[PDB]
Amino acid sequence: MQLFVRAQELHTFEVTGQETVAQIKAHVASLEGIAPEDQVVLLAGAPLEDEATLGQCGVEALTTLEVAGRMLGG
Repeated sequence: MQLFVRAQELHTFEVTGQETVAQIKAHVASLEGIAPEDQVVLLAGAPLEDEATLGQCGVEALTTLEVAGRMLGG
């Protein structure tokens, strides 16, 4: 299950399907050296919930999710 995640740099990710949005954040956060707390994932613009999986979001492969800075934490 290979899909694209558009950060400041475009990256590609092979995901488990039961991959959470928090895991998507963690993957791209490790690449960019940033915090998964300092970002949110948008399915074609739609704000995906951290604890929800890609299956629960209803997103498949060959899709482009985008990372925006709308978060920090507390």
